[PDB]
Amino acid sequence: EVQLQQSGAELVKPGASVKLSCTASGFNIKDTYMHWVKQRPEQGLEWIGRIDPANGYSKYDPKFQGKATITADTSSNAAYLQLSSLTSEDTAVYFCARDYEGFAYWGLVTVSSAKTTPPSVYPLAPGAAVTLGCLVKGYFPEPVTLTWNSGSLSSGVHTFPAVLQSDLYTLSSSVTVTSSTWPTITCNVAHPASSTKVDKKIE
Amino acid sequence: DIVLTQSPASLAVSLGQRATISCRASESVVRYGNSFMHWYQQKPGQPPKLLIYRASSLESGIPTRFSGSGSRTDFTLTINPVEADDVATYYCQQTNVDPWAFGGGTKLEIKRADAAPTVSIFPPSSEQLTSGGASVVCFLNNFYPKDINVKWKIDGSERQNGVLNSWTDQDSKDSTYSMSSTLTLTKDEYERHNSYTCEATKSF
Amino acid sequence: SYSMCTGKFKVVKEIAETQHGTIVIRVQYEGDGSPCKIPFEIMDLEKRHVLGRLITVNPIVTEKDSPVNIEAEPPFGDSYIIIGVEPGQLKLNWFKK
Repeated sequence: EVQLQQSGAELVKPGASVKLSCTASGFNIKDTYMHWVKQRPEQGLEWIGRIDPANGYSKYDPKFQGKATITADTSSNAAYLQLSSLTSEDTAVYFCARDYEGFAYWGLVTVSSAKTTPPSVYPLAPGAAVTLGCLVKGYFPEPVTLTWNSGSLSSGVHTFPAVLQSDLYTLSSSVTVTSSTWPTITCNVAHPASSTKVDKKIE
Repeated sequence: DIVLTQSPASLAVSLGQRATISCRASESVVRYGNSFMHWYQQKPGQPPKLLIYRASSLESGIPTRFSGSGSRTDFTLTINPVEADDVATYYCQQTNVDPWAFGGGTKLEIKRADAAPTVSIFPPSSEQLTSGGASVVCFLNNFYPKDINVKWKIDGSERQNGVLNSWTDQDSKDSTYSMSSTLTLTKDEYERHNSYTCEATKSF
Repeated sequence: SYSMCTGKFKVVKEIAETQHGTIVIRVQYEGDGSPCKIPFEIMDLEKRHVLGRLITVNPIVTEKDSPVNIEAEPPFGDSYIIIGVEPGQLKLNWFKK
């Protein structure tokens, strides 16, 4: 239908730049307004501004200026943006929207020192011969998609939060499957940043 | 400059009661007769779906569960039939004045019959090449009270070591919470200690 | 082909004020038909009968993912705007000097 689509992820050395991208799919960007919101760990939402494609004009929230600068164009592509002399707090997610009178349809950035390092996943299981799970530890860039079998081992899963020993991460996730007959299982973990999809079966 | 003030910094409503949230703005936010008020719903690591505008709305067809309320810049919203998808921080917005902001928002929480926890404990899966072994993960899978401290009883005086935690917010389907704490050590203090106890309120 | 649509509209851009006279509102439709009408009519404080000349041939719409432009004519002072079968009343005001 109509699909505003932002660009995967990205990371940067403190005091640098980035250039997110919000690719609208079914409407001519010109047609309306487009936004850029911000959201971090727990902090609610903070409006970074709006832009009117047609006449290039655009207003922002005062203290966000020096940083970013929204801009999409009169031509063929999507609505972009970019912050500068970045800090640590700005290390967080950004969204884009379009409808004046209620953002109907919308669309992670990190500031760091040490680069991407594959995570380490070990399946964690026991018994006495249901209740199981699998562990993941020692990765950095903040995203880690964790799936159990396909998505056919769902409505039972418990992906627990990221955990932080400094400038390296750790996480566990349990799919409590009291489900009767172990047999194989598997643990599809996914690390977008160092580009890694792993898997480990069990028992 | 402008302002709005979602009062209930958080709250929790039974499963069948009437929830109600009432935003408030500094000195003004009125434009073209109706106010361009806006209401939303956001869930962890997910896209904030919208649900209201001008206090007389529908959008993206929400079986009428959630409707609007109020008008000079003193407001107040509501979500009567409260349910499972219902856990999120509804944000209060404003598209009248130009430094368009949102508000502090609010956390929802429902009431599940006083639930009693589960059984999940679990060893540091062996790697023929594990560099430590410190992975004494304890699982607690279900319970209603959002509450407190779990212990890690090495037997004798417990270990402060590796003191960490995790909080799975109540998942919509049937209304439960979870807790995940562990214990990061090294391989020096692992093959010295035998019994370990993960105390809430299991073995080896 | 003949339908004044039964849907709910909204402006997604601030009405411009081309001094040439025209106040160009621009709305999007939240409804079901396919290529239908805009109950676009203007009026005073009640449906105080008319005080307003619409300058759009016969404005319409085609699908849901796009906006519908409008440009009308307002003699001045105090006056009102509207759009919509009542369900979802578009009561917009407009001042002028």
